[PDB]
Amino acid sequence: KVFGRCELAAAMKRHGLDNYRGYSLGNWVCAAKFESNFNTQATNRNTDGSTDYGILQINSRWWCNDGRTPGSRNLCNIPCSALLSSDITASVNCAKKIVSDGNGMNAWVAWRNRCKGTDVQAWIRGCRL
Ligand SMILES: [Br-]
Ligand SMILES: [Br-]
Ligand SMILES: [Br-]
Ligand SMILES: [Br-]
Ligand SMILES: [Br-]
Ligand SMILES: [Br-]
Ligand SMILES: [Br-]
Ligand code: NA
Repeated sequence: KVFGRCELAAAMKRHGLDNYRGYSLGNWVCAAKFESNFNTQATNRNTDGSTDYGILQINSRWWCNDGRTPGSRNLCNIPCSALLSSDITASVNCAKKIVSDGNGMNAWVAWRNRCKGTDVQAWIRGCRL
């Protein structure tokens, strides 16, 4: 599923992502834009053999099991395919664990390079919330 901008903002707010660990909703919407272009089915392989899955591009090196990343962990206790669903609950719950692990949203390289320090409230402007 490819979400609309304000549709995804509403969905993230309903799952408690707004201001989670101090990050305002626009930070999450911006990160989803540059990680996946709002597409729940996005996948990308990394150089080390792991793969990033879903709207927030969660990495199988640490967070989910895809059957093909030797040596990795599964800290969210989930099959990576669950991160590709039209329903974002699994991605949101896993993102809450990731952003709590010490480095905040710098865990998402696209957020650091394209959202951090910018006018992220622009990403929820006009939305009915
Ligand atoms: Br957009
Ligand atoms: Br594996
Ligand atoms: Br394969
Ligand atoms: Br594990
Ligand atoms: Br949803
Ligand atoms: Br932080
Ligand atoms: Br915001
Ligand atoms: Na894994």
